[PDB]
Amino acid sequence: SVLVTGGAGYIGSHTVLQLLEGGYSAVVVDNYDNSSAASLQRVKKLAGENGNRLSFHQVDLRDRPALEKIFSETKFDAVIHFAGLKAVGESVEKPLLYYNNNIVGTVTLLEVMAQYGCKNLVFSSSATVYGWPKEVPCTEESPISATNPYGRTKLFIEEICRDVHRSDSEWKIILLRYFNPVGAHPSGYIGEDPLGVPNNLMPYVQQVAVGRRPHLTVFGTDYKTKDGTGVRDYIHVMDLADGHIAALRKLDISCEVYNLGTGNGTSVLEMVAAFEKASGKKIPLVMAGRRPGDAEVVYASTEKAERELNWKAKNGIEEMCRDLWNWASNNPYGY
Amino acid sequence: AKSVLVTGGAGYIGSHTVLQLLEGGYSAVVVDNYDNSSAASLQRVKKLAGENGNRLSFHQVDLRDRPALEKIFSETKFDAVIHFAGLKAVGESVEKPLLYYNNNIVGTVTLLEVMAQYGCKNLVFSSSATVYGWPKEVPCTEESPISATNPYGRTKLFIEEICRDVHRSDSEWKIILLRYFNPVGAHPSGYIGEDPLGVPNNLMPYVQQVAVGRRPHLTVFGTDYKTKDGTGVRDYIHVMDLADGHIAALRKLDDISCEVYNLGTGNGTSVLEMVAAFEKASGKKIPLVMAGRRPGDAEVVYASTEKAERELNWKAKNGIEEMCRDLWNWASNNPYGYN
Ligand SMILES: NC(=O)c1ccc[n+]([C@@H]2O[C@H](COP(=O)([O-])OP(=O)(O)OC[C@H]3O[C@@H](n4cnc5c(N)ncnc54)[C@H](O)[C@@H]3O)[C@@H](O)[C@H]2O)c1
Ligand SMILES: NC(=O)c1ccc[n+]([C@@H]2O[C@H](COP(=O)([O-])OP(=O)(O)OC[C@H]3O[C@@H](n4cnc5c(N)ncnc54)[C@H](O)[C@@H]3O)[C@@H](O)[C@H]2O)c1
Ligand SMILES: O=c1ccn([C@@H]2O[C@H](COP(=O)(O)OP(=O)(O)O)[C@@H](O)[C@H]2O)c(=O)[nH]1
Ligand SMILES: O=c1ccn([C@@H]2O[C@H](COP(=O)(O)OP(=O)(O)O)[C@@H](O)[C@H]2O)c(=O)[nH]1
Repeated sequence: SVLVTGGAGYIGSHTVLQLLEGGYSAVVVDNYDNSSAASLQRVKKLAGENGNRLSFHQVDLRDRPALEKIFSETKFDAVIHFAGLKAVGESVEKPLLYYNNNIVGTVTLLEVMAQYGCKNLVFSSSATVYGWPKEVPCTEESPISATNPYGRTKLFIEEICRDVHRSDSEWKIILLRYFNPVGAHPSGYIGEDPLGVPNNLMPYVQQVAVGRRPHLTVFGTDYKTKDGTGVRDYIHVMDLADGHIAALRKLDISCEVYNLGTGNGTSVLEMVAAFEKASGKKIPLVMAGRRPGDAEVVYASTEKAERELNWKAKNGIEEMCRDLWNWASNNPYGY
Repeated sequence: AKSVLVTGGAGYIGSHTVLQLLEGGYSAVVVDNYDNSSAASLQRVKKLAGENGNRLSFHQVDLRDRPALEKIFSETKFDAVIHFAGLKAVGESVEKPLLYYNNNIVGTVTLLEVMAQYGCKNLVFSSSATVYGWPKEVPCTEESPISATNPYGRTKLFIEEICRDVHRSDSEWKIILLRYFNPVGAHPSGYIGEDPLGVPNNLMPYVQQVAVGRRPHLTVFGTDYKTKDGTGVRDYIHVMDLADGHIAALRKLDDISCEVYNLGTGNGTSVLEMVAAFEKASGKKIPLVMAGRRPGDAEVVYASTEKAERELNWKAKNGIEEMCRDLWNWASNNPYGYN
């Protein structure tokens, strides 16, 4: 039995499927800022027998009363905290919005959790907490520093979780530092459907592929990388979902960080070419300047996760691209 | 013709600052939730301010109460905001970190948002030497590394970072970040001073309260630091010097974009030294319980003063003796604080 904040969205939807298919119950709260209820309807159907163990509500985490209402009806062995804004670039323009949504929402959540005595937390952290790492790959023990508000909200929240742990050892906390999840369920029945203009690379590429967007703008061509463009560790969202069930087993340790990545670094152009390969479509590119807040090279050391959580990323880039295209092809306009 | 909103204004440092603002021609609205103060402070500031008291209103308002805060901003135009509101005990923060992140950061963000909403983008922020962490540099300069070692310290470091990001997003903003060291003392009239609710957390308000019978001893947090006497060293500054530094800050604001100034004296004093100076001023004995360190306390912390002297044209004028003198003056006539 779990509470999934942000469960209508990209990673949480997929993860809810896995929870259901692992025999878990799940309550979702989401305010549909960057998702819709249609994603969870589908997940309900696709999970088949086990769909009646999913329930979901439109709730903002900053709305303490409505969130308290949730915690009063059901009890949770755990909370998976997906909810928040996630765009580096946006956050530089709109820092207050990021600090508002992410910190106020998280703090509200953590306080409600204490009040109703649920103190097991799995948190969506981000590789962004490594800033511009001087050394790669990025280990869980390497310096944490951020270079933009979004990264800061994740670093600060990690720091808040540490302090709560230190304050009270009833808490069991796992900080999952996701790198760059891409792809879709292999059925193509569910996948990434961001609302408003997209910010992440691959959902922007999928929209270019079906004509919903005219070009991908490439943020930077003068980086110290193989091809001048940014490098990241892209990991299939279905692998990431399975990393959550792993983290839940692990909880039964106090306050632990685990990277979730593949351990390979892929450039932007590489990912585009891998997408063109999987889709047969051509993605027009605009080479522009760097996006304020972006790191250069960032990829995971996956070894702590591999050994501690007994979890590996299985899918490679071609699998990520095939599943993504399969979703996009069969759902060009989303849910 | 200059109007200021003062958060946490009923509190210790805000109280005294508000009075100087009134005395220096400013007008002022205070919002405060009375978590660590009472309205008596501000009643007495009205009296102490004379006719200038007539330019002060105060309202019971939590900064996290957005409707209430927006009300405040829609009823008055503000040329600037001095943000004092917050919880401030290092030790309390370690025990109760959510309370701290909540009150300090939800507080601050909500105000920042309302300020932007109403087009008032001139901020003076109450930061702290605790952003210097357990430092390797002494003296601690505005260019020296920052890093907290406890939740309270983090709220201040984080909020500074938030203000930097707001400045970066939006060049209309003018923010001065004041790193106060350890303010002590009271108005020389002795008619106002520090009065926390419940058990005091700061050194000298605890000491005052021991001196007048209200607490049985001072618990000295660590006698095994690597200092003259093994107790913590800090830069204690007269709250009135501190107050005046805010008039200086408010002036610099009409020049500068997001700018850090230390407010201290640049001398380091031990806990036992401050105890000794207070016994000398008050003529009362302070019983001492020698205990272990307080989670998250620095060893030695004291200020660089060069930047503030140069750029705010501000320097402490009062010494430890005055600090204890005015503290005792306040405490002797007001042993249980305000009524
Ligand atoms: N997607 C990535 O590449 C990536 C990488 C690292 C970390 N993360 C983090 O993982 C989490 C999930 O990201 P995602 O890719 O699934 O994005 P997403 O936007 O699809 O998921 C976030 C969900 O949270 C909801 N939400 C936002 N603010 C809310 C609020 N105040 N109350 C309730 N619900 C709210 C949105 O409606 C959305 O469904 C986020 O915290 C993100 O920062 C994502
Ligand atoms: N006293 C020190 O040594 C010291 C040192 C460095 C920094 N500071 C900072 O200076 C500021 C003033 O400190 P002080 O010594 O006057 O403390 P104080 O406790 O006397 O003043 C703070 C005031 O804020 C009010 N308040 C708290 N949370 C509030 C909220 N959410 N909404 C409205 N009002 C709220 C309290 O009721 C109190 O009146 C604080 O930000 C503190 O962190 C103090
Ligand atoms: O429209 C876009 C979005 C992303 N990127 C690049 O793709 C990588 C991953 O971007 P995304 O925003 O998905 O992830 P992040 O690493 O910022 O979390 C980075 O090098 C970005 O510069 C890009 O060139 N164009
Ligand atoms: O009851 C107390 C309060 C404070 N201190 C010490 O006095 C100094 C000033 O502490 P305070 O909490 O007043 O200010 P801080 O420097 O923590 O902001 C520090 O070395 C504290 O360890 C102490 O020994 N006992």
